[PDB]
Amino acid sequence: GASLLHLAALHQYGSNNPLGVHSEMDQISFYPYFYVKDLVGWVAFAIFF
Amino acid sequence: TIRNQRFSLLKEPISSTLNQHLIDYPTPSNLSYWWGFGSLAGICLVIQIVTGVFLAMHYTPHVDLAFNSVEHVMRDVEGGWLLRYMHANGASMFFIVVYLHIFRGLYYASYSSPREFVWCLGVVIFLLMIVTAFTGYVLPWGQMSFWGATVITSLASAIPVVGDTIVTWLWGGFSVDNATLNRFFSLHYLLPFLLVGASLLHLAALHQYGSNNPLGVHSEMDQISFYPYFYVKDLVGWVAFAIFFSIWIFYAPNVLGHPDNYIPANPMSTPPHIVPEWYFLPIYAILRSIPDKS
Amino acid sequence: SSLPSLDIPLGGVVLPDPLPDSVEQSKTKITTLSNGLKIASETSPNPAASIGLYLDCGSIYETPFSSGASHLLERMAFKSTTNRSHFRIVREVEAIGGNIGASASREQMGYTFDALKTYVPQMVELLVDCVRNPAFLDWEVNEELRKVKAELGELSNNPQGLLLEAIHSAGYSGALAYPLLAPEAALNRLDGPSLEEFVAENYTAPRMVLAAAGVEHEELVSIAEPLLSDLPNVPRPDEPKSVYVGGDFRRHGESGGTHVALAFEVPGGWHKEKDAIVLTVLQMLMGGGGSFSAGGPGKGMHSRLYLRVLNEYQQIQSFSAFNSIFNNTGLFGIYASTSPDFAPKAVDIAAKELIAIASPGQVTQVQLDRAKKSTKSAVLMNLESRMIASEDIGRQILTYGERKPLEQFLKAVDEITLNDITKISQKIISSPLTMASYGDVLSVPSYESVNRKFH
Amino acid sequence: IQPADVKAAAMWGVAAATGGLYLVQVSILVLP
Amino acid sequence: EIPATVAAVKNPSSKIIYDEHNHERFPPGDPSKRAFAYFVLTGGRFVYASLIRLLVLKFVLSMSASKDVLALAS
Amino acid sequence: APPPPTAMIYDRAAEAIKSKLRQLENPDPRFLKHGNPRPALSDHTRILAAPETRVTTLPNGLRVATESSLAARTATVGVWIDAGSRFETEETNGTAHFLEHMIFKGTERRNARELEEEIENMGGHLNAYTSREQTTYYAKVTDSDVPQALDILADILQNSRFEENRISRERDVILREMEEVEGQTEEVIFDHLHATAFQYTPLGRTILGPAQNIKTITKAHLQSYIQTHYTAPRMVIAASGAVKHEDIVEQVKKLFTKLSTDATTTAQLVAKEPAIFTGSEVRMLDDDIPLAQFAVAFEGASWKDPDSIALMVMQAMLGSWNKTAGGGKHMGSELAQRVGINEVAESIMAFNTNYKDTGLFGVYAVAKPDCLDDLSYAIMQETTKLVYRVSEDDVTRACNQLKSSLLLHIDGTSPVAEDIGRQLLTYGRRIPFAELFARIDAVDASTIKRVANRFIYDKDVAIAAMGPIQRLPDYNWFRRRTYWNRY
Amino acid sequence: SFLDPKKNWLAAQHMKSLVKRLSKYGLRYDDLYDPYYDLDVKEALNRLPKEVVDARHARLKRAIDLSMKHEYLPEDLQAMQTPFRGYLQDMLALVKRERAEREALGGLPLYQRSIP
Ligand code: HEM
Ligand code: HEM
Ligand code: HEM
Ligand SMILES: [Zn+2]
Repeated sequence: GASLLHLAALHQYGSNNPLGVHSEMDQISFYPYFYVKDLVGWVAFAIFF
Repeated sequence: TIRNQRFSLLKEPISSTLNQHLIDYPTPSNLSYWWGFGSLAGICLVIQIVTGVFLAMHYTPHVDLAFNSVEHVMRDVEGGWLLRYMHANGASMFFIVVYLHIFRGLYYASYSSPREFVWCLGVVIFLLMIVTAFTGYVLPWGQMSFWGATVITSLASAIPVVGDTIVTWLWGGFSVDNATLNRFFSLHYLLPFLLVGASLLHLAALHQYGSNNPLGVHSEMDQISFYPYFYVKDLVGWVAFAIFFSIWIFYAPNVLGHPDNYIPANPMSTPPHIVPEWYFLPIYAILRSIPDKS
Repeated sequence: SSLPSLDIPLGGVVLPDPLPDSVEQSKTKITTLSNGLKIASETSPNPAASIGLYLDCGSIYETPFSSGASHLLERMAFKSTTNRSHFRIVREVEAIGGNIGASASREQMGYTFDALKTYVPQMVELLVDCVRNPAFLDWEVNEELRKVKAELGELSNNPQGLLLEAIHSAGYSGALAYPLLAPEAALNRLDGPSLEEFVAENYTAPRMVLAAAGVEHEELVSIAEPLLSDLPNVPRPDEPKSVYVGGDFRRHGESGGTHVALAFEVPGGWHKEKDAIVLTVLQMLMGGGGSFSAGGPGKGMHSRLYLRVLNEYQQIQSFSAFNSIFNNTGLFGIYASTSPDFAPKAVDIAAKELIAIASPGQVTQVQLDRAKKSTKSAVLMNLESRMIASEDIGRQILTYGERKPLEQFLKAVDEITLNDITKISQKIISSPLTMASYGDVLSVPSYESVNRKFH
Repeated sequence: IQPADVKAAAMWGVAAATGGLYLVQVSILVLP
Repeated sequence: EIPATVAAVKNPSSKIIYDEHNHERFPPGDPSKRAFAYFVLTGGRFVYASLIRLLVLKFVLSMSASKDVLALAS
Repeated sequence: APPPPTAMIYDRAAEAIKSKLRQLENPDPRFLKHGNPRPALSDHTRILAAPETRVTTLPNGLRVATESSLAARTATVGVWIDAGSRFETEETNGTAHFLEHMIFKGTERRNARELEEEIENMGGHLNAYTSREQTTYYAKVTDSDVPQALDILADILQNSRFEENRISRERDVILREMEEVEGQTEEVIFDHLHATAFQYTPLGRTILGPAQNIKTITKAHLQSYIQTHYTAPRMVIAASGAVKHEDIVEQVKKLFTKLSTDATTTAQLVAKEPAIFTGSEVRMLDDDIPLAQFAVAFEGASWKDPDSIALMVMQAMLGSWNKTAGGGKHMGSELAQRVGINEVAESIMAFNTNYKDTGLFGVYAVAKPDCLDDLSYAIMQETTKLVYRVSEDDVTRACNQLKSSLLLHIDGTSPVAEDIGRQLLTYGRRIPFAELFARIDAVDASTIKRVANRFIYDKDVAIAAMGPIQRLPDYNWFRRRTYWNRY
Repeated sequence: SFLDPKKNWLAAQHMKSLVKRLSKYGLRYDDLYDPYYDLDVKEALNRLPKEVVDARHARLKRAIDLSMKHEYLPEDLQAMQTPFRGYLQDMLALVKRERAEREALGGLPLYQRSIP
């Protein structure tokens, strides 16, 4: 439940970025562009685990 | 209206969803008390969860210790008889309230469009309640507990090709022993949270399509906010339910049960009268009436 | 705490002695600041003081670049300055409890402020600051421009002002023809730097009058000289020219009635005091009404137009006869609002009336006497309301360089005669007809057909 | 405004202490 | 004729009639009670406070120690 | 390599805006030596000097009051009768207004046509109006011609002649006037608010009354009403401008003699059938109207209540806001700031109405159908804030605004005469400016809090709403917002 | 104290490093001010001219694109970059001064941050 509230607040204001600047000019949808990135992360974590 | 400076905390983003869906949800102005029964079923679920957690702080899922652990809860724990009677009779009242909920739905044809999803999620909820109450009733490990578990699990053999395999896999070891006891404790602890999720989805779908009314007519002409108008009605319902449930807890706590569950499980002898709890009795009667167990 | 229940005097008060019951009639002191500015004041018995600052600027001085600066300046009157913010200005005005107003006309425009007589330095300082040192900020100007665009979008609700503007534009050529309500193209073109340049070019010392209503002259001058004496002395560039020859304006709108208005020249102007007074008396004789008012006697229900038209002709919504006098020019005429089917007959009736006043013998001595008495009464009852007193001081000093005493107006109205009325009507009808029409105009006669009369 | 604010805060503190005593009746702490 | 809902808009009357099938109206002169209601609500409110304290203490003391342990304290 | 700010139009724009900002950054003291936006009290005793309002009481009970300023050239002479639409008998509601309309017309010698011809020949004006419990017939005239106006007033008020044909014509006119008032939504809202707040009381009924009653006058009700309510003790003659008190007294004594001697005194009449505030609401939903207009109101104070001045101050510190107001987002009152900043209303106006033995106090908002809930929150929040947490600067600003508003409103000859008559009818005396200022200055934060607790804290409200009001909160919402649980 | 790169070697090195970084990504120092951060920057950007604000948005989009692509500005435009040529600090100071005055004497906040 706390994780869901965490995600709800973040989605209220949107995620940060490495530059730390306002970033509502260049944005893309989550799927599929970050789904595949997180997939690479998950598989690397699976190898580690 | 441009929200430059904040007026009300209820309209702030921290309490905005809660505001809408709890305080400001428009409701038909002519609802009777059976919508209160729906809210009451929610409260019964919460009561069951809390008392079950505090009971599981004292229950040992082993076959050699379960019954004596429950008698520990009744005799030694400070105010433990209250916890156990609340859990058992609260299961009973949960089923009573859900039955009244269902029968109001049938009477007013609330299952009709566009609330088909609400009704279907309700059916799923009812299945979850049945399973949870059954596996929980197996936990105290008495004569009725053990033998009801045996019978209801062994009627799963009626599946044509994979019946025996499923029965043995669910039993875990050719009988209803310690392995089944641990399995059932874990499942009984887990299922109520899936039940909470199902209840939340139930309410979300209903809130999508409004709410029926005793007339069954379109009801967007005369609608009032949920708070405080229906909170007070639900409160009257809750207090009356509390009086009913207190009558059951303190004065007649063992009426809704069977005396065979106070004998330690003995897989050798068989009690002469094996029946489930009173709220499974209609289903048991249908199944027993139609012969040829398949 | 205890209180005496408000029907009993409150404990111990230090209430002062009353005025001496006909103290005196205060005179207007005018001091000419050497850069060329005017500071005038007079004493008042009431505890309220009205202080205004009046400028010889407006639509006539507008230029194709500006074309709307006057209206925008009226809207942007008491905004943020180079010394105070807008919030500070509003807080000051509220703190002393006064009222701020701004008026923008074709020839001159003023900023007025009202408060108790105690707060004279505050009044004069805030006024001089807001006029002399404006900071036209882009965001404030944009907000006011948005509001002005909305108001332009809500203009048709009052056809009378629309028809006055239409008559001016049609029956004048350059200067008086410059519009007053800032059309949409001009509104889009307008800007903060444009306002800055316009103000800096026009708001100069030799065309500034600071007039007070209930303020001692010594106090006013002692607080105003350290705030206005250092303005640059400019050579007062000349006033624009405008010729009268003009015809017809016609605009089609909704289907509810038609509003037709006629007007003429009378080129005397405010400097021709006799003709201006005769024109005012003629207006008070003509006047009329809206046939829907239920006030009571004295509102001109026995005027010539009221009697004849309204008591004789029905289905005519409103019928008035008005005038507007500027420095060295005039504009007198008749407004009519009637049903679309009746409109040609309404134009005929208005022409009949305007020619009836012209021909001698058609105006009775009793009607003339009533008109003169009503004009004297209107002027006298208007010179109460100290706001009006200060406005009159400012306008008169801007026009004539002094304040013409009231006795002059009263004597002129006294001496007007039927021969004067007839001669002025004959002169005013000779000038080319100016006509405007608004509404279901697809049935009103042609300008030349109407102009067949009057000549 | 500050005197009223501190008075209200003290009143709420008294209410909170009363609720605390009601929830946890402690004559053991009350007596000394 | 007059649609009978603009008649009520155009004709405000000082004699206003309510339903009075579920609730009897006070005669106009009588004051608003406003006190009986709050005292009834207060009685119920401290009943609720008693109930809540009971439940909370039951749970916490159940999670507290046990009689057999206290016996074995020696 | 780096381009200069001359190129790069955005660089040029940044340079221009920075230049302007650095231009306006340095203030000047010679234009700031007197501002002080923080409000403070002051003693205008050196300024509050006005001629004494001489009052005389002719032994038939008739009060005549003058405030002469013989340096002027106009004057205002009028009669202020302590009677109005409140003192009817539930079947003669429109009698006062209809009698106004009739008494304009004719007497035994005035001949309405030539009466109005005389009025307009002397150049003056003649007007009248009836409130719920006040009636005024005044005339504005010039010097050396006042006596004709006074004689005309006496003649119309004593020897008026009512004829049937003029009564039919005025029936037609008043039916038209009734048919034109529903366009003015503010008056409709306030009429409904009065009816639903002071219901089953003489203050509930409107001024015009019902058309079914206007159709049944027959002039017997008119004559009975005038003979029963225009008695000598209940009238006041007032004069300002260029008048002489002795001349006015002599003329009134010589003229006002065919009066209606009687005993119906308004004090005893109000003793029976008093005014009783009853919290309720009326809401007329249309949804075909662009704007929703509503008003909430608490019970006010009577004319003689010492807390009436406090209520006036309180309605000054909830001051009105308009969509074309000069201040805009910057204003003294918190309610105006809330409304203007968030643009939740077209215009709000706080009203304080005083009657005998009762009154009203409210906020009169007018907004768009979608902002109504936020607007209602703002209104109730600011009112209960007045209950709980008033501030010294706000109180001082409100007092200054009230003093200024009263003294600026009293401007001219007719306003002075109206003030004299109204004050003589309400308090039995004309309150001097110094005493009025002392009474206002006796109001501070503690006074405001005490009065608001007396009138606002947890009290019933009466609501009248019209238009698209689906979003307007119900009665329980306002009723609960009349108090705070935080304190 | 007030330490500027003219009177401090450490400040000179700090400014040099900041200039190098901003030039690499080609965005002015004022572009780092988030409108969602303060809500005073939001007002200051609301008051600035459209050309300036559009240039700010374009520079930020270019920087974000370069960040995604994992590359830096080509050396030509890198030598053409002008960091620390401010366009916002004066307006932000004016907005904060106005807010301070309004708060200091009476006044309600013209804008407020939602919760959260
Ligand atoms: C149960 C463990 C947690 C889970 C599942 C979780 C989940 C998430 C998810 C899904 C996001 C959005 C994706 C992302 O930005 O990476 C996120 C963002 C974030 N989380 Fe958590 N989180 C957890 C613990 C924490 C903790 C312990 C903190 C710090 C106290 C934290 C702080 C943040 C912050 C600051 C962000 C915003 C990231 C950004 O800059 O855009 N999280 N988290
Ligand atoms: C965990 C048990 C359950 C809970 C907590 C629950 C909760 C609720 C709630 C909160 C509502 C909205 C309020 C109301 O209308 O009463 C509701 C409505 C409804 N529920 Fe359930 N419910 C449960 C079980 C069921 C079951 C088993 C069914 C039937 C299969 C069902 C069918 C419905 C229907 C049809 C409605 C619509 C109400 C209407 O038409 O007005 N519910 N439920
Ligand atoms: C996560 C929440 C829950 C937990 C942790 C839990 C835990 C337990 C435990 C430990 C027992 C055995 C203690 C005893 O013998 O009295 C028990 C019994 C029982 N539970 Fe639950 N339970 C939960 C929720 C529920 C729910 C939602 C139901 C459905 C109504 C339910 C129905 C039962 C039944 C019927 C019994 C047997 C009653 C008896 O002892 O005779 N439980 N539960
Ligand atoms: Zn009338």
